[PDB]
Amino acid sequence: AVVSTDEYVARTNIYYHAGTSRLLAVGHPYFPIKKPNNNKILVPKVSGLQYRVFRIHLPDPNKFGFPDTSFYNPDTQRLVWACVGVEVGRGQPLGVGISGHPLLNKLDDTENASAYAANAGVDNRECISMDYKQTQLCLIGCKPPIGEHWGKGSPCTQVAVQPGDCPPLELINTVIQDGDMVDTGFGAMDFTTLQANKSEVPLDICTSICKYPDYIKMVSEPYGDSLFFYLRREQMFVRHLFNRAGTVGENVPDDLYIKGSGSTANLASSNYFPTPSGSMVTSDAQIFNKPYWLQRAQGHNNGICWGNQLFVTVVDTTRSTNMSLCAAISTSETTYKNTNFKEYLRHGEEYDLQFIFQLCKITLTADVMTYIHSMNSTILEDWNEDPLKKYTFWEVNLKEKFSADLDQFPLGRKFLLQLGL
Amino acid sequence: AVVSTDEYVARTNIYYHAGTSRLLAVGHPYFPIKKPNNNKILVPKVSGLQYRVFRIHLPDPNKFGFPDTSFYNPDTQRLVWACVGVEVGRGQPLGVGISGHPLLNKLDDTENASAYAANAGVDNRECISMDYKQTQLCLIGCKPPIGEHWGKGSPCTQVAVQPGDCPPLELINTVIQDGDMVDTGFGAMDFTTLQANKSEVPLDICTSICKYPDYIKMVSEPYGDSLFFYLRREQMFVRHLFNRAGTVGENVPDDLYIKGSGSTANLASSNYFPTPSGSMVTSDAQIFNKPYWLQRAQGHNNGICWGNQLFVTVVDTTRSTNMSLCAAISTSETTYKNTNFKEYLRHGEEYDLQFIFQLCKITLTADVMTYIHSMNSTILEDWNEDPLKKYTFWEVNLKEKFSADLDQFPLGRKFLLQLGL
Amino acid sequence: AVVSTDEYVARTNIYYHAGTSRLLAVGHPYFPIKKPNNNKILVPKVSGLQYRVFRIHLPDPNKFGFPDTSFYNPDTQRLVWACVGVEVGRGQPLGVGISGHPLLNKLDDTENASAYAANAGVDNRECISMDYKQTQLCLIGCKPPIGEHWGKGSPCTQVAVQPGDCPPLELINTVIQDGDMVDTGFGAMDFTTLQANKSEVPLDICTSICKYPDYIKMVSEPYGDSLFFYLRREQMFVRHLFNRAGTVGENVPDDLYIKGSGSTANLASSNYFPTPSGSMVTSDAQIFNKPYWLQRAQGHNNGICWGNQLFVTVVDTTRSTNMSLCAAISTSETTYKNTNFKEYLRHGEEYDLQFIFQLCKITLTADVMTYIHSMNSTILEDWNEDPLKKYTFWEVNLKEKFSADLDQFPLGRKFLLQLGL
Amino acid sequence: AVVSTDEYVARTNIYYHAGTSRLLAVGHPYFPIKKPNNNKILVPKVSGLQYRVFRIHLPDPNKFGFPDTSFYNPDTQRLVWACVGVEVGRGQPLGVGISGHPLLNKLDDTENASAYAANAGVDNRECISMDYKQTQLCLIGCKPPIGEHWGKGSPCTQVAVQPGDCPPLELINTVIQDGDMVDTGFGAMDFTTLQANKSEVPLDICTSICKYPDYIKMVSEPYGDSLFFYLRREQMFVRHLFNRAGTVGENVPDDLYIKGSGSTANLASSNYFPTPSGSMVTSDAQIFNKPYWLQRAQGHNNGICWGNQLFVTVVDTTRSTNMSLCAAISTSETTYKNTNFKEYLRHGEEYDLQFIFQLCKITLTADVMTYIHSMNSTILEDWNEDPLKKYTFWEVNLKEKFSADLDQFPLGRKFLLQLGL
Repeated sequence: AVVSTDEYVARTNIYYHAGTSRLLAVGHPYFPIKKPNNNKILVPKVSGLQYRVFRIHLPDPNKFGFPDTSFYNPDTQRLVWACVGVEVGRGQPLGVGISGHPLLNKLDDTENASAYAANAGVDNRECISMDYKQTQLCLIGCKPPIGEHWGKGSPCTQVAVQPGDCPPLELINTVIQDGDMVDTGFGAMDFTTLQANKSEVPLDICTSICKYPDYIKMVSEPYGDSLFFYLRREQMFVRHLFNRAGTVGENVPDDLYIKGSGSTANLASSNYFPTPSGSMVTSDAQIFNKPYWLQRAQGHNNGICWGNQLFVTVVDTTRSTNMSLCAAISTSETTYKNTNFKEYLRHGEEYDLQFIFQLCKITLTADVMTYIHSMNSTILEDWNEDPLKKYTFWEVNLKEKFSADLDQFPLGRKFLLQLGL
Repeated sequence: AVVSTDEYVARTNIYYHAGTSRLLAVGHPYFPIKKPNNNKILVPKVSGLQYRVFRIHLPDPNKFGFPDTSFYNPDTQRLVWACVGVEVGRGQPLGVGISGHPLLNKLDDTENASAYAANAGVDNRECISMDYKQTQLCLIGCKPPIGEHWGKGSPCTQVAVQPGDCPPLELINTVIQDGDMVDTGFGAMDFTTLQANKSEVPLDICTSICKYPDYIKMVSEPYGDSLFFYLRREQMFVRHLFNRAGTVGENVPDDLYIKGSGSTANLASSNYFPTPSGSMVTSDAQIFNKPYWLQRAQGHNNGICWGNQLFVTVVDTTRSTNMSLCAAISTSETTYKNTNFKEYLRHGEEYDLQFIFQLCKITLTADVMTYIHSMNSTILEDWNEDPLKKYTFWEVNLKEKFSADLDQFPLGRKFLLQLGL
Repeated sequence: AVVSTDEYVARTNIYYHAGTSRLLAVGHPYFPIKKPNNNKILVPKVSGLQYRVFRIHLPDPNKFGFPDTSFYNPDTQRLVWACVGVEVGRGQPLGVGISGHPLLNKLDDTENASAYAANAGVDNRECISMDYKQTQLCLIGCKPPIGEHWGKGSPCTQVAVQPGDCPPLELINTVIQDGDMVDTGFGAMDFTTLQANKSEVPLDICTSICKYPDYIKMVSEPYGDSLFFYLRREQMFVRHLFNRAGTVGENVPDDLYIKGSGSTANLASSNYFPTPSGSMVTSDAQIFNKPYWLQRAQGHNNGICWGNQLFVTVVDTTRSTNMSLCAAISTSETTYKNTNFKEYLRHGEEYDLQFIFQLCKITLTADVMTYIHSMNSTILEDWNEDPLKKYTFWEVNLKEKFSADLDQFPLGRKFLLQLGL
Repeated sequence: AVVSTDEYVARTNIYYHAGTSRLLAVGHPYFPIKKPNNNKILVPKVSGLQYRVFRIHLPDPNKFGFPDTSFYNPDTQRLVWACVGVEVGRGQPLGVGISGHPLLNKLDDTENASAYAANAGVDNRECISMDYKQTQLCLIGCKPPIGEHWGKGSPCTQVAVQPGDCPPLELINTVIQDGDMVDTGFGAMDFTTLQANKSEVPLDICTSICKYPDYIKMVSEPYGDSLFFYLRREQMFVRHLFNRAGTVGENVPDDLYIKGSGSTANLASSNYFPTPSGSMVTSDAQIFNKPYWLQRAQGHNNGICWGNQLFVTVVDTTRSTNMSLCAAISTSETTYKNTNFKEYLRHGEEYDLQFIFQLCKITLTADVMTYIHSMNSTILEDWNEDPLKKYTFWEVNLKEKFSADLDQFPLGRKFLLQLGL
């Protein structure tokens, strides 16, 4: 049986504040700029539509040097940091971005038509953009976040997959890495392996995987380390209703309609797809720049940062403004020429993480050691190399950032005022 | 260590009211009107999209002439004014402005297209306007406000910048001056140094810098003098989705799409940009014409106006109505002729600041003098020339506006009723 | 020094109810219908966009005939009516009007253009309508309401105003009269003297003055008689973005853009103007048909109706429905002919004012008489001709409408129930 | 003087529940289907835009057969039913209808025009539909509901009405009958007698009278029998802005504009009219399927059902979905032919009324008999033919529906739970 950490984790009266200075990220909104011949990334892809997964490193409270150490017995017990307060500061002005594709697979406008559309020739793709669905979310836990998305499932050993055959789906659980993309209105799927077309969605998600937090799975998690607190806010509506060019993969059963004739003799593509639109963004609806007091967790792990680690996942599309900056090739002619100017796109993100940590102690009794050993043997081994080297996240080092004077920091003042004593 | 002003600043029982008569500002909404041959400003640029930074001058409480002076010892202590109540009155009717550019860099409409767009020739710019993002904000402190914006960073001494190369970005902290522009939906950046084009955004921000309050930095500030109170309200949504004319600064990696042919042989500009729109404006959402009671500050400076100064920054786009007024060149002909009427544009802004100040005393002990000295030496030096002469703000002199009869003023009545005694 | 009326005005226990039967107003929405050769008004202009200023006449409590007169001494004191409850009843169904101009100065649509617009010829005016900004407001006091609007200021004696020169602006305070127009989305200004064009705005405000309540000034008012209670609710958003035909009054500084060529050689009018739109109207947002209890006024005059007068200003555009009614010239032919039907427009407004008044007494001591004398000498003179004959308002006589049985009226029941005893 | 019923009506402890089984109404949304040669109605007009006035018949408590009759003296007193709880159940899914006219008087689109419209020829009417304004309302009382609407007033005996002259208006109070139409966005008027055109509004109100509850009058009513409880919810916004074809009934005063020339020589119709639109319909905004506890009435009649009658007026346009059903003339050909299918329209309405009644007793003293006699002589006469035979309403008989076991019904359980004892 699993038990609340409140059972075996003792709470001291010591609190420390810790915060990143001010994280900054600048890059191209849709794709990374690199040397054609090369593969080294010159400019990275930085979009408001990517997940930001911060791997927070905390100083080992056992190796740490406290002014007083009488508060615990280093022989019978050990120390762990407990996250009690978080403030995800965001810094750019609110605004909405926009993504498209020069060759988006969009046949005709099916929202309203005055006459039957012509006939699909070869490549009827259009240059089209859209404002993605709005999403604000924040996940906190001592284990990285887990997402779900639809990918291409493995086929059954029978009927040989005829070329062009529809690929099988499979919900795939994955670890959400820093830089991954969020569902933008086309659901959470792997567009690379499910869309040979390469033109069904805008460039920025076009050959990526849009993942959705698997909240269900994470909360079911027995120990609940992956996430002990979260805030989600997503909204979306249909801006336009389109058709997909291409060829019928699956025909419309004729028992569903009466054959036409002349123009209506041939059925138009009924492979419709809508254009998303996350409406207006607003201050009143902000999730960030507000402190989160992680006092009572719904999981058994009540904010204990086992391994002196801490994960903070964030997605904020309420500051997705992309800025176009163009340089002139010549500063002479007083006559505009498109060609005299090179147009570019850049997007900036501004973060500022702040935390309030509470020192905790664990008396290593038999039972406790058995439990903690079962739960996560590494805990004890590390007490008296990176297991997630495969994954990549925004590394954040706070080992030199802890301060006992909450007083001197904004999140600190807030915490004191909130907790009174 | 920094400490709350409540530690060393003593609160008396004397309160004074002070207020501007009624500030008025009239000018052209997009640019200043001046003599061509000259440079003297004939008509200033006045827009609802500019920051209004008021530099409030208060009479030195030490030089002031109070009816009674027994309440303190002018030998052991000194006097400082503490802001306890503010009312930013606004006076025009609610309404929304509008800004454009006769030659805005807008290729084609990418929100929905029935056929692949033509081909960029020379100068495809269009005369286009838009309703900027709505913004309401008020910053109060004893130091001028600080903003952030993206500008052209200094290049790394290596690869010689090829003409037309994309310029490097750099978040630049600046002092927000009266007259500066607010992000309008294109983010906070220096369009002059980041867009040689001179046609990416409407005239009014076209060659300006749109700055955004750096709330994070200001609140991090140790003493918290720059701002001890603020209200922010911003909203925005995507009205239109466009394309940028010009030449590819950075090409779309071909692993992101399948080459076209014929018309779709040549990739259309995927340098999209959206048109902002701050929706409807409403009374229920007003931030002004309401009193603010600065009783408990989140910073250590609890509204103490060191230097007998006080800063009030405001941005209100909920009264951005521009009025067109045209005069006839001739009052004869009874037949309209566009030729016979000169069309103009003017915008008016109406303010009315009101404050409630509480007298305070500081016993100049050793420790206190050491602290205040470290904090801001000028404090003591001034006690028993302008350090921000470089910057410009709406100067407001209140030295002859203090009154002990709160009773006689609207903000004063509100204050008494609110504070009971 | 001014003082609250609670100081010198005594409150009796007598309460009276008074109310208009049901005021009704019918006329043409845009302009008055009169005899061409004549000037007598045949049908008046009645629009939901006009101010309704009611001049309420009360019976002199001193001349009044009460059943009992022991409650006061007619030698040492005098009587005044105090307004304690008001109910502005409105009666038509909720709905939105619409106003336009057959020759509105609207060059091209600047919200989105696919090619550079043609060239302004002679008279490019269009027949255009719009739905004005929604406004609901109610002002109550014992003095008429005061508004503000921009008008043509007086010129400085220097540079002879060249014909067509932009006229100078000046905020002008005025008395708000019954029938005046409310800002409709083009701000509060005098379109007659500021727009020679006569085609900048719809007919109904085209040659009128749109005034806005000068809430700041009225509340600053020392005695606060002009308004001791108010409710305001206004909202508006940009429906369309247009261009103004006519000739450049002020040219666009060339440092703001790069000269064009060919079609873009000539700059298009950058004299943009938006089309307003007061969104949806709703019950939940109604201000009227609700009682207002004027118990504690923010001004010094706590609802005392000096002069036995009372002003109730209202503006309600949530019932601005205009109804078109056409009569057939012939009732024969069974074939429609536009020539056979004369189309017209009419708008109806329905009001019903109800009040609860509390009798008050003033012992005429020396000090009291000095005060009241300074405040408004007429008070005393009238105690033991019309000073606003110049202005016009909906005259309402209630001298025969007072009743001591609040019980018998809806506002009266409400009042009793509210005030318990 | 009038007095609350609480004065002379005694409340017993007996409560009964009563309810309609499930009322159902099906018909054509715009007009009744009848035999051409005949006049008998084959299919009635059933629309979500009609008023539903239910005439509820209750069993005479005096003739009723109670198990116990000791609770009162049949010699000195009489019995009356008092309505204490109502639940207007609605049953179809939420949805919005739509109404139009094949020949609607709509000249041109005046919301935005690129060139001056052509010229009105003969009959420029268009086939146009719209979504009416949303309205939810419920009126309850013991007298039928009263409405107001504008109709053709009687002319003054002077200037002989020239044919085509604009007809005079007059607010007309009427009894609201079951089947009457609700203002749909064109206000409350008699379109038959005020629009010879017969094409100004959609078919469904085209030759009807749209009435609006005269809330003001009904509440002013001395005894307050017509309505002792009500709920109203209405919203509407302008979807389109149009022009009216026809001929100028009243010309535009030339002092309001500058004569045009060429195309603008002739003024276009400035008889604008907007197209309504009651926005989205929502559950959260439902008024029905909720119980109403009529405990304290604002009128003097506190829910007493004199005459053992009860009126429940309802208007619900949140379930106005019309369903088109077409039958094939031939089930052969496998090729669509518009001529092979007959298209129709039908609309269904589903109600379910539920009430909780409280038995009351009245000791017939002198005074009481004088009062009741004055109030409504029929009361006494009926105690120990139909006066509204001329009007119509959905007759509802509940004489056999009363049950003492509230327990056994949903409204009953709710009532008990709400009233505790």
